[PDB]
Amino acid sequence: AMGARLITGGTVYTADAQESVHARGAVLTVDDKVVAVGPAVEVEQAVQALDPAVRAELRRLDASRMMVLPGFVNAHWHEMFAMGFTMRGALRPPSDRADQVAFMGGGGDMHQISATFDRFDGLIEAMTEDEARAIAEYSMWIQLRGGVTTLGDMGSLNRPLAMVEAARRLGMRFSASTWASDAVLAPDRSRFLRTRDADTVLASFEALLGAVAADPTGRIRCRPNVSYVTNMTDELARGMAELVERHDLPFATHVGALRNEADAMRAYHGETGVRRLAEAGLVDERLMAGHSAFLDDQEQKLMLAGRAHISHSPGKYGPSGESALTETGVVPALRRAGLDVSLSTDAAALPGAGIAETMRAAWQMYNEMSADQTEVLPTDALAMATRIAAKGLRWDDAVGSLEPGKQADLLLVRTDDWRYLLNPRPLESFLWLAGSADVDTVIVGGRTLVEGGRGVEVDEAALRDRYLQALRGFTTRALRVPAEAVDPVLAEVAR
Amino acid sequence: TENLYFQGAMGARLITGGTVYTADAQESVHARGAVLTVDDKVVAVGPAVEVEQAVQALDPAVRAELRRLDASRMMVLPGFVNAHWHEMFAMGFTMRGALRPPSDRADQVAFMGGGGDMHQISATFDRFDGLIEAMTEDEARAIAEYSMWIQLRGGVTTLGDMGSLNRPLAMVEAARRLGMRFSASTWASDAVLAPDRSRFLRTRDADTVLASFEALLGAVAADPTGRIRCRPNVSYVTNMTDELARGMAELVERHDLPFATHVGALRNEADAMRAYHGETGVRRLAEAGLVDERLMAGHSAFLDDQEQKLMLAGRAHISHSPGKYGPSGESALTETGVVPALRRAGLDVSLSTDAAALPGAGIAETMRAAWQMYNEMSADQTEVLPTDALAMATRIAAKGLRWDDAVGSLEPGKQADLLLVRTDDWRYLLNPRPLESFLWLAGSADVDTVIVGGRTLVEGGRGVEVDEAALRDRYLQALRGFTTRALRVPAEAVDPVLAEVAR
Ligand SMILES: Nc1c(O)cccc1C(=O)O
Ligand SMILES: Nc1c(O)cccc1C(=O)O
Ligand SMILES: [Mg+2]
Ligand SMILES: [Zn+2]
Ligand SMILES: [Zn+2]
Repeated sequence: AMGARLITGGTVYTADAQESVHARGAVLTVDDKVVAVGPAVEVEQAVQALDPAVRAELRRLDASRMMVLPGFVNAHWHEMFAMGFTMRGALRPPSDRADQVAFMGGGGDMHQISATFDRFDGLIEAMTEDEARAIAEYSMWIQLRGGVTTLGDMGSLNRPLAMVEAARRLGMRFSASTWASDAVLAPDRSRFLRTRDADTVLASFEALLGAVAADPTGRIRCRPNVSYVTNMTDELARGMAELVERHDLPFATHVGALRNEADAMRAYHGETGVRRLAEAGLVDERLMAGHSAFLDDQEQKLMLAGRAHISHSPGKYGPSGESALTETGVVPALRRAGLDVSLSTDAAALPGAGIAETMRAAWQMYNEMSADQTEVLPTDALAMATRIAAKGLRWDDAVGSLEPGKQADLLLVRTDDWRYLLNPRPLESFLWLAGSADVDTVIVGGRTLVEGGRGVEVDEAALRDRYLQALRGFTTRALRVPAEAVDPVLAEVAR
Repeated sequence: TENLYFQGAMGARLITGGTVYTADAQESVHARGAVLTVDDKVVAVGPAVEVEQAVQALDPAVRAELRRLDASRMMVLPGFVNAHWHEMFAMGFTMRGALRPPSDRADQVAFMGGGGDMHQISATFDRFDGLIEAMTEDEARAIAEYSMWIQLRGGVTTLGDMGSLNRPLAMVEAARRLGMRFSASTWASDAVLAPDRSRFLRTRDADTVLASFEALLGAVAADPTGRIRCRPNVSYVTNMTDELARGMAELVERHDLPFATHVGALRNEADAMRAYHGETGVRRLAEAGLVDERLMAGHSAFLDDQEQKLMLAGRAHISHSPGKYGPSGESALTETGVVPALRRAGLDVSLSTDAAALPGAGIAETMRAAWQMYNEMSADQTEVLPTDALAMATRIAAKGLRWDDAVGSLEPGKQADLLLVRTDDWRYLLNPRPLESFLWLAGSADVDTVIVGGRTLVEGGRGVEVDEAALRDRYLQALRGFTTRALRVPAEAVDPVLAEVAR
């Protein structure tokens, strides 16, 4: 048991229903849960109400030189670190001058994207259980280090049980998934090609659900996803709808992500993504739609009528050549209309924008588009990365805000340097001039996992070295990159 | 004399083993590169082994005193050239500042937001001369030195004033004391747009404003450091008479100077310009002879096709500040898309921070913003490459400032103005492009070392000669006096905020 902890004296951002901020606020936790949060004097009354033996062992943390946030909920993420040598990765020349528009850039290479997604099952099968565990634990550590206390898999190039084991070892919360692709859009065909049977794909998810059902930690859940609506048969869509109704689960997919998606969907499936999801019964409160910007008026109305959720990743669109913010403006418009919209990192094969970077991006970019410095307030960017993300993941019963009865998941950020001087809004200074590396302390269920920007039980150097060994094996064996190209890069690593 | 500020010659320095970004004309990047400097200048830059050959060619006495810096765990950048900045820290209590409630929930669209409150902006700018006069020499010195220190700390080695609420000679003295380079200016507003009037109100004589700039130019003509230049500006085309515009054109031709102003900054600007001046900003500048190669235009996004053609024909320069538009409620990137379009058409476009009264986005944050935002708008990850974002904050900015003779790139004969950033942590692991990792996950505070003219001013993220706590405390004392006396904020509101400061 973690017993009682009092974190007192800092600026506390709650992300509660009123987006409450407490200057010189305090948080009292007992075991895994928040018990009191508000002005220091009010929380001191809760301290006096503790069991005497619990009060005797109270851990008092003077956070007067810090800001307190809820733990970040990154509900749209992919484990892709196994592709570090090949995907925008380690073998590129140092000069960027010859870079080309490719993959998700220029409206999207829909054939290449579809084929790449349909290859995941084969590559996951080729990865060893040991490689999967080493790569997952390092990849998920990097999320935790940047303040992500609850992480959502929306389809990973890794083994689901390896990622569950990594989350268990790290102490973070994880919504696990399985890879789901049962169709490919091929250049030499006028219609989708079925690549595997929907019932087998659904059985893979049911096997994961069976494996994590008996989790006693409260830190492991699961959520089925479809990779991308291009790679989704009507049978897979209807099967997902039946599965999430039967098990009372959330559902996630990627839809309306790219300019070129709608034409490819009409050519290969006869209908666009949101309308295909709607026909299957998937456009409802359970849906987290990744990106979801290339929607016509009817699809926007389906999302609003269904009270579906959009996860937006404005920190990473430009470097991918994606245009899911400004080309249509649909996601900010649906948010203004009162659709739930959260912020997520998406992912790549090397470290990219974290939640802190994504919060800055939304604050800058949504506000500039509308000439309105109030459209996304800093506290809105925080809500979008905590409470609203937890609601989309159906984990807001336990996480996403600092309120009595919720899990004691919180971050401390130091505010005593030049960036924060004279600002009564330390979260604003954090969005101007700080990021993932400025997360100092990470607490999950009352347990400190990160302190002073260092792992408490995590050995960062040990996780890194096991990840690099695993990456070497997978890259040379499964991706067939010559050892002659890999080993000199690993020899360069600053240990 | 220079000796008042710093003493001694820097001799030879070899910075070797890191990834070196030159921002030279070829945007050259050297993995395991090196930079050899002698006194104030770069002598050689390239692969470590090639630069070692240049070390062997040094004068023996110079080689005997060579300082070798192991940059193997670092990235080397040119010093940032922030050519569009304002000293505004005197307004820390009033401008999106220290007296706001901690909750942001009641914030309103105001000032620059919602297309721009053109009357309020114009009136605010025209009040600067009175507030600068009200500021004491001691207040000006303390506020300038801390404000400009924060720029230097974030890797700005060359800073351009485009109109400050501070005393010009106080900012020049601050730059001399800090060891950085500075393009000084003077405040220039001779018109205001008032609600109850059919044309602009002339608020002072153009010759007064011109004389103020000529006095600064006279004061810094005698500068022996090579670190101080000056450039006249007009605050904003709203606050500019035809007489001031023509006087500025005559002055920059006679003295062979660059010129800067703000134009096409806001949706509501064009209608206000037509209502009060009979013509929009770029066309008024063009009529005065100011749309030419000397011009650095701040923001410059709300331009019609004819105004875009005037800028291209004149080969003018735009300084863009995409890191800070959203928090001001500005729309100078996406509403028109003009600045990325002019860049694609071959106009010189640089990146700058603009400024506010408290720390905001620095150059590192602005480079990330351009990389994300220009590329997302075009669905093109190659429109602004990371090395383009660096060029826009170094060499191209120096060209717009007319300082590219000496700064903005690591090339033989240019000034030894360099940054080091540590690249040994998780953010950079396996990336052969550390600048890309820096744009993803780092910023101003990750600048480790700052060298100007071969002299280390910042090392391990700390001032070498700067007393950080002392600069801060002098700034806070100066801010207290100015805020209570000149801005008439009650001491009862100011003192509790100063009592809260964490020392
Ligand atoms: N980023 C994506 C995109 O542009 C299209 C389809 C899927 C994704 C993704 O986030 O996996
Ligand atoms: N940011 C500005 C604006 O929006 C209008 C006019 C001037 C400025 C400025 O940068 O000073
Ligand atoms: Mg509008
Ligand atoms: Zn995704
Ligand atoms: Zn400006």
